[PDB]
Amino acid sequence: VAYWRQAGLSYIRYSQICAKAVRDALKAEFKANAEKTSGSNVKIVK
Amino acid sequence: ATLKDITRRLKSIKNIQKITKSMKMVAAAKYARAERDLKPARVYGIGSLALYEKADIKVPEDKKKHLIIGVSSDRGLCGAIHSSVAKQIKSEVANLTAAGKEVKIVGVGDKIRGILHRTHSDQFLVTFKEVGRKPPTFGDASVIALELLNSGYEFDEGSIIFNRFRSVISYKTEEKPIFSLDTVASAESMSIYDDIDADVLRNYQEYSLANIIYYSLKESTTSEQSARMTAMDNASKNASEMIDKLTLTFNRTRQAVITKELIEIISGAAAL
Amino acid sequence: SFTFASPTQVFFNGANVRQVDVPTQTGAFGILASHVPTLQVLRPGLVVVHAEDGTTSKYFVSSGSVTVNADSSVQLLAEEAVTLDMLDPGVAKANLEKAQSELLGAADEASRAEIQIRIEANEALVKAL
Amino acid sequence: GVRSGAGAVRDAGGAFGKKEQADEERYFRARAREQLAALKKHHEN
Repeated sequence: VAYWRQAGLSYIRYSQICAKAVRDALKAEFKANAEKTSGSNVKIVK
Repeated sequence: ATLKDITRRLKSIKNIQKITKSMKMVAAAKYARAERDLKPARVYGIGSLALYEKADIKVPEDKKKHLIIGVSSDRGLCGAIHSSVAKQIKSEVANLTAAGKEVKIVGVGDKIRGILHRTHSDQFLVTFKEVGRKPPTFGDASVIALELLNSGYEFDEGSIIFNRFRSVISYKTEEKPIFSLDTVASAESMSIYDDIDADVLRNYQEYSLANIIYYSLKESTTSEQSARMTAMDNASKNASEMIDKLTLTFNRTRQAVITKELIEIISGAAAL
Repeated sequence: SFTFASPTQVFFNGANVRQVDVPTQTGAFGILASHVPTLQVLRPGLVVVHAEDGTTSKYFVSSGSVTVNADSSVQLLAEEAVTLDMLDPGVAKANLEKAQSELLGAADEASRAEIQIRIEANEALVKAL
Repeated sequence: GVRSGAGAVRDAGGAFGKKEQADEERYFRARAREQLAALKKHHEN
């Protein structure tokens, strides 16, 4: 339990946020690898 | 048939052969990339599953709910990959429903949705698409796990089905259990493990779910690319065989046409 | 037996480093090749890997899992683990100050908690850098 | 030497030509439906 947990934020969202922060921390030289790791391909069917 | 029909069919089959060979080369390149990317993913998945490998984490008894994760792609022409995973998920659904357990299925591949929607339409929980068009990555798996938790289906017991890559020609449709429930995570082995708590173990289990989803996605994409290459190669071979047969037929028809027209001309000249 | 690898890159596989410190969600922990088996959730921070040899390694990691079993096999799984050099200290400070500025922007408790995750990650990044 | 050209699959009028025509029609019917929905939503404005 923390400020994020038990307040509407899933731990997966926590991981996404910290991973995005780390990727943004990377310089533009290594930004291509960060974009490669970032997966936005999967969409939703409902 | 006539000369024109043979020519049309032969040209169409030639074009089909060229397209199949080009797709075979494309699938070979994608298979090489997936094979390169699989090794870190393989290590990551083995590490994620190591905790449950070294602990006898087994479901105690019957559970009302059960989620089945059928990992597949949207593209076709993959041979029996989607067929095998669909057969496996159907068998598992029937077996678990025979015990009176509520069965829900999540399919990351539109092909799985199409195959199972004729019968298992209601059991679909959340369907995903655009899988296999680009190499899978941990972001997509994280999104899938996030919406799986957000779906509101608190499955006490879970499992995942995917086609594990064994070799360039061989693959195995493997089933891996998922103990996403916090209570089922706690067992006799967790007594030895320190700082287990409840929330920490819950977050760890969610992250392990994301990790196994990512590992299954990588294995499935490697298997799909290998099978795509093999199927395109077989299609190209069949097209080439048909091409040579039709070429022989076309030569026979061309010679027959020439002979017939010359015979008509000669008969007309002689009857004059 | 240290198993450290991101979803994309591999750092250590069965390495006998015998000393690893992880930024756990609850705090900090130290592996000593005999540490009590436990499962630890990673927190925005840096994993300073201390090999058996005198040399050490410093990698800033995202959230993840620290799985140390009864044996020495530790499977450290970090979502975004990179060395400190690839990062930018100036961009680090800029992101930290912008996130501090935008912390109050998110009226929702969950969204403000998310921005708090952001500021915490940036603060750990600043301390590492 | 006998050769081929571009767009010879539909010229033969075999199974593959009809398959391609049906696939194109089914895809573009959905695309036309989506475009009509978007145009109606725009025209409501």
